Amino acid sequence: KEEVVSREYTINLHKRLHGCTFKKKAPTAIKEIRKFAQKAMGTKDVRVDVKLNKQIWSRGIRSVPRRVRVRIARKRNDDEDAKEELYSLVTVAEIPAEGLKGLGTKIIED
Amino acid sequence: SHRKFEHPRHGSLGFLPRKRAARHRGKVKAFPKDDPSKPCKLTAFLGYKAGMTHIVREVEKPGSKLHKKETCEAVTIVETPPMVIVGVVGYVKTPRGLRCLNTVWAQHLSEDIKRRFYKNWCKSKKKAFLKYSKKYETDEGKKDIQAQLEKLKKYACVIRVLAHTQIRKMKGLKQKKAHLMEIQVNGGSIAQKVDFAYGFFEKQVPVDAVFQKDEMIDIIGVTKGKGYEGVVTRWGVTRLPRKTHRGLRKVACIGAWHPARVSFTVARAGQNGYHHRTEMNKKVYKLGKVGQESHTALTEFDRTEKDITPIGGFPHYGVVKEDYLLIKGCCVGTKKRVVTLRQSLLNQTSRVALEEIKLKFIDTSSKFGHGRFQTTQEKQKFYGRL
RNA sequence: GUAGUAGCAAAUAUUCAAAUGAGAACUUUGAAGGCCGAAGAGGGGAAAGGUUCCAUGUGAACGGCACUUGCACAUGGGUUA
RNA sequence: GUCUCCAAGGUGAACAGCCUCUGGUCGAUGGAACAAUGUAGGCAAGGGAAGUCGGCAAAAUGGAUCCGUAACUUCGGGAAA
RNA sequence: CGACGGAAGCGUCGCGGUGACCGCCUUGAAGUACAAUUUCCAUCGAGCGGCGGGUAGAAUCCUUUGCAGACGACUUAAACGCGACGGGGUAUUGUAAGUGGCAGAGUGGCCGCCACGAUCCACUGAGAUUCAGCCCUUUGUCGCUCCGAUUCGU
Ligand SMILES: [K+]
Ligand SMILES: [K+]
Ligand SMILES: [K+]
Ligand SMILES: [K+]
Ligand SMILES: [K+]
Ligand SMILES: [K+]
Ligand SMILES: [K+]
Ligand SMILES: [K+]
Ligand SMILES: [K+]
Ligand SMILES: [Mg+2]
Ligand SMILES: [Mg+2]
Ligand SMILES: [Mg+2]
Ligand SMILES: [Mg+2]
Ligand SMILES: [Mg+2]
Ligand SMILES: [Mg+2]
Ligand SMILES: [Mg+2]
Ligand SMILES: [Mg+2]
Ligand SMILES: [Mg+2]
Ligand SMILES: [Mg+2]
Ligand SMILES: [Mg+2]
Ligand SMILES: [Mg+2]
Ligand SMILES: [Mg+2]
Ligand SMILES: [Mg+2]
Ligand SMILES: [Mg+2]
Ligand SMILES: [Mg+2]
Ligand SMILES: [Mg+2]
Ligand SMILES: [Mg+2]
Ligand SMILES: [Mg+2]
Ligand SMILES: [Mg+2]
Ligand SMILES: [Mg+2]
Ligand SMILES: [Mg+2]
Ligand SMILES: [Mg+2]
Ligand SMILES: [Mg+2]
Ligand SMILES: [Mg+2]
Ligand SMILES: [Mg+2]
Ligand SMILES: [Mg+2]
Ligand SMILES: [Mg+2]
Repeated sequence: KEEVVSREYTINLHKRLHGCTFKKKAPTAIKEIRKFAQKAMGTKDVRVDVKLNKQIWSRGIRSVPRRVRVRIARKRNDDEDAKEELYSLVTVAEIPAEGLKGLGTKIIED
Repeated sequence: SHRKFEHPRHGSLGFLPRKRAARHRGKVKAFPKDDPSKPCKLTAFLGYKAGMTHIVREVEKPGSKLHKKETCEAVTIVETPPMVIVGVVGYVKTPRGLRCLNTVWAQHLSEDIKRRFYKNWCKSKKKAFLKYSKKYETDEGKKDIQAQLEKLKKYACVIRVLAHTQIRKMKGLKQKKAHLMEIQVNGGSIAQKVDFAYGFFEKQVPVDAVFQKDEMIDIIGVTKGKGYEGVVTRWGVTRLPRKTHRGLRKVACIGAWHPARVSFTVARAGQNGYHHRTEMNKKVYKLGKVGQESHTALTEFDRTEKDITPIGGFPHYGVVKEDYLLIKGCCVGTKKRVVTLRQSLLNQTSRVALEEIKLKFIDTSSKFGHGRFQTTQEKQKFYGRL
């Protein structure tokens, strides 16, 4: 519909990382988030903000958060002969006072 | 030299090869012997394995330790919604066995059955049986259809109906492509069989028309798959000593020097599970008809108002809402696997076969844990409505 | 022929962003998560080696994957009683 | 395989093991799956060596405080009996 | 065309149409010089150029599913349902954090007040987790509904 769009998602990392090896759990979370953005935005080029990477690794390589609230912003790449026209940037999102209860997908305005 | 000590061989050579079955739906290898003096009746039915539970009943077995006592025995729930007849096929007896003479289909076929004829239904143009269905729309075409039926009445010796399940009615299966099979018609003359089959075109046949309560049936299906497996698990050979170099889950000697070949009777690692099996003498404890008290888990002794489905649903299956059969013991295959029910080929005369079942209690607690509540209302009342 | 087969598996572990480049899982910077845990995977020296030291650059070969990399190759510099 | 010098904090009898600071480092080719067999590490109802040439392997015991400690003895021990 | 034939019927029979043979008549054969396969049949298969009629699809790869699985393979799904959240059901553990307490062995200051205190009680069968191969599902939120590729013919 619109190439430039931003939304907030709650990714259930617990079920995606179920039964994963400890030494690859947090690294696998990065891959799962990258795959999640591709399906939700249809852009192969996905960039993970360093703050989100810090949150994923906050509790070490084993204990990844069960659920994470993230903002995915699809935007146009303006570099000479970019491999892809668009790319997705995944960053951390604020959690309301009530937490992740009753919180669905939300579209962020301009 | 002779083996030092004698024990029976491991495994059965009558179930070889232990390969993956070439089918997913259970095939009826043999139908019950036909008795012309009896009315026309179907001999088989398709169902889906929903899950297991246990029941309690008071045994009536004179001379037994359990006489007038209560016994708890496992049962399997098979959801058996009515099947739809969509065609008839006749066979002629020849010196080379039965040969298919002709196949006559119904004018209207559901989308679910038409999916069985495609590998990608959505991408196709859905042309199946479109031209065939047109000849039902013309007088000359109708005469041809009737002529084919008369041809079966004259030459056919075995008549089978084409029936498919209404798989859409069980949303838990997550499948829209129905299962089709040939069900033989026993009883009456050949003409009656054709008239019996043609009369059911596009109509539904309930499970009660095939089976009933307290009778012995055979269950056919494909066992649970387990992939590549070693000899110890696959064949049951004993493990080797702890100090065995290069492993102990093996057969030590796979053959003598002569014959200078490995025989087919030696246990070898390979495919385990997903094998076609035909199990006999499964008693029907209960037949649940939708819209009747028989569909619920009520008993003459337990008046609690509850359904057959345990609270939380049947694991990996869902909620049973259609007709179902309560069968003693265990059933082949995983949850949701289609199973074939067949009438017994033997004459049931044993006391166990003729025993009249009377259930006292049917357990409906959650099977996803150590369930202690038979109903959701009971659980809510326990926690002050929680 | 065997054969693109046997095989690459000890010493806990990598991840994100950006820069550079024809080319980056392997170079550099930053951030994070781990390890050696002072009888060290830290800081020196004696034997032994002999330029492997330092800077810049690099077609191939070599570093049993790869490399923009270097204890490799090329040019120059460097050891003061 | 190869001589030697310097040696922080916590726990503790302890340059034991385990964790940390200074300093060093993520160097061991990577990716995807989670079959058999294997290697390494575990656990297990009831029985408890029936296994096996043989208790092989594993399990059990384990620190400290108080009590108590036999035969035998070269009078010292045995004894952490 | 009609009837019959189902053991592999693919043939038989009847009627009608049509050709040949036969019947009658006419005409020819050689110098193909003394033999040189007596080429000409039906069994399908066809390959082509034309003249008519007829027909207007699938499979596989990519994706998805876990009733399957070493890899292949297999069972599912692909304009409406699916997918991502969330809610409910179900289950595991055993009562969260915060706040308050005239609960608490006691102890230190001040003139009952203040401070320290493991633990305890109330809110609280609470909180956390719950398909990753559990069940139901818009009360509610959001997205996607198909760019393609490889082949296959009596
Ligand atoms: K022998
Ligand atoms: K068994
Ligand atoms: K054994
Ligand atoms: K030296
Ligand atoms: K000097
Ligand atoms: K293994
Ligand atoms: K023994
Ligand atoms: K609390
Ligand atoms: K409580
Ligand atoms: Mg013998
Ligand atoms: Mg047979
Ligand atoms: Mg399996
Ligand atoms: Mg040995
Ligand atoms: Mg269970
Ligand atoms: Mg190899
Ligand atoms: Mg090796
Ligand atoms: Mg590897
Ligand atoms: Mg290693
Ligand atoms: Mg590395
Ligand atoms: Mg260590
Ligand atoms: Mg450490
Ligand atoms: Mg020292
Ligand atoms: Mg190399
Ligand atoms: Mg250097
Ligand atoms: Mg050099
Ligand atoms: Mg101390
Ligand atoms: Mg120490
Ligand atoms: Mg035991
Ligand atoms: Mg025990
Ligand atoms: Mg004992
Ligand atoms: Mg013995
Ligand atoms: Mg013995
Ligand atoms: Mg002995
Ligand atoms: Mg030992
Ligand atoms: Mg002694
Ligand atoms: Mg939920
Ligand atoms: Mg699923």
